[PDB]
Amino acid sequence: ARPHVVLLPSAGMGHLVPFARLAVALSEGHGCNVSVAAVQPTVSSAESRLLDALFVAAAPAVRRLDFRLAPFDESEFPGADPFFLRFEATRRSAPLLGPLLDAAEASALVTDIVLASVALPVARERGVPCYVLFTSSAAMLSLCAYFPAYLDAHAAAGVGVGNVDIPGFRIPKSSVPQALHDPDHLFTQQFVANGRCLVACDGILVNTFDAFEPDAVTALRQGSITVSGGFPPVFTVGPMLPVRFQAEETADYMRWLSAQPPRSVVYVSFGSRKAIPRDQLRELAAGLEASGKRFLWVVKSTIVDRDDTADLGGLLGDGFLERVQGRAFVTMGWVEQEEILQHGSVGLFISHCGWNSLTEAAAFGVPVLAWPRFGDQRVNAALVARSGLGAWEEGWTWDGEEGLTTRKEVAKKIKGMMGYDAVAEKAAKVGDAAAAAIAKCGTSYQSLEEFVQRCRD
Ligand SMILES: O=c1ccn([C@@H]2O[C@H](COP(=O)(O)OP(=O)(O)O)[C@@H](O)[C@H]2O)c(=O)[nH]1
Repeated sequence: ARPHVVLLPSAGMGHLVPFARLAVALSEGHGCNVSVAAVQPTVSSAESRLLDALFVAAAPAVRRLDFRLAPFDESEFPGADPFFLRFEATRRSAPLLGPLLDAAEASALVTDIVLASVALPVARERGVPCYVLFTSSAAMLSLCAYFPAYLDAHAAAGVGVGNVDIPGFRIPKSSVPQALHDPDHLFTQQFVANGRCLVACDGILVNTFDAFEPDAVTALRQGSITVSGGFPPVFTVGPMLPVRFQAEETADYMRWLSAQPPRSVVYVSFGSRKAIPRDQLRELAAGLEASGKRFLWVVKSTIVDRDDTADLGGLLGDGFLERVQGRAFVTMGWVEQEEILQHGSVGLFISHCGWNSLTEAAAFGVPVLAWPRFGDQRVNAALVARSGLGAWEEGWTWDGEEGLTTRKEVAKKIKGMMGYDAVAEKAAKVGDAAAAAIAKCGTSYQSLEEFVQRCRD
């Protein structure tokens, strides 16, 4: 009999992608029936394309479960981004999960970490085991678990964050996610509320492998990060592989990559939606041109779902596009990043250190030039450097900090990463370890097997 696992992803590709990969790992790898609770329509076209692809490619084990949201008035948060508005509407619809869980006849609920505080009580009331999928690194999970206790210790009767010493490394004050400094920030309220409820759930799934973050996983497993010493089991199931889809047309960028020599291309992406200020963007563009390397650069518009091919001329100038025409592919369109990373022609990935991108780089042994921008990115950047996955210049500024990282710094960094043999070798070693972990008898496979075991019981 196939256990029925219900998945509850939050909005955005950062959340949906891991959920989609987990759905396949459970169904194809471990014989589960998986239902993805999905709200229609999606906030963005990429999520909609991903769901449509997932339901066809993973049929019939992976299925759509329609989730109807309670009416939400967007006037409460004027000017708020559509992803946050979808998240808040979902959070308020948490009581509607109870009828959905009973209709689903769920063996277990796997809730997104951002919805955990509201999902867990509903699951608890219905007697359904509730597990949490954490979308970032084990280091971020340890910070998330520890942060409420850290705040409580500093709560004198009658603000911001300093160095956070997680029991069992130090997150320096400049690496703390910027929103956490403001206690009233919406990100901060959810980060604390979700962190507080982690100890009360059945288990936590993390898209990482024990060899990648040995200290963070050990501390979580030992319960070092909580006042009581109690913590639920931690399943290291990463890096989850990309879903196998069938494309019917090869994309131009893939064709362009094929025309380039092995490991000659620097791929540049700052994630699913990060958009950068014109001054930083100019330095980045100039740095790339100055490097002399072939590059594939994906630029994100500030408007969701806008493919602004003409904005390239407005944003960077016609001259830059003209000058780099023979060695670069620059686009504002969505690309299938997982495919690009598996291509032999890619030698370097300049990334924002979003966890999903990092897992993809780790899985394929691609060196990463870490350029963290906000949130968990600096914490993730440190992992890239320590692991040997890539290099991080700590001095480069991030959002809210003064000072432009120049074209010269970018060019030197790119040239060095491409130039030095050790960088590719170290990244390859990370790939080898990740491959060992996800294989049969590997720690990640073992974790998934144990998790499904509990679902069968
Ligand atoms: O043009 C793009 C931009 C992003 N991604 C994918 O979207 C995800 C980005 O998630 P991540 O955690 O890295 O960062 P975020 O988008 O949440 O900032 C990854 O799975 C990428 O492969 C993509 O496929 N194409």
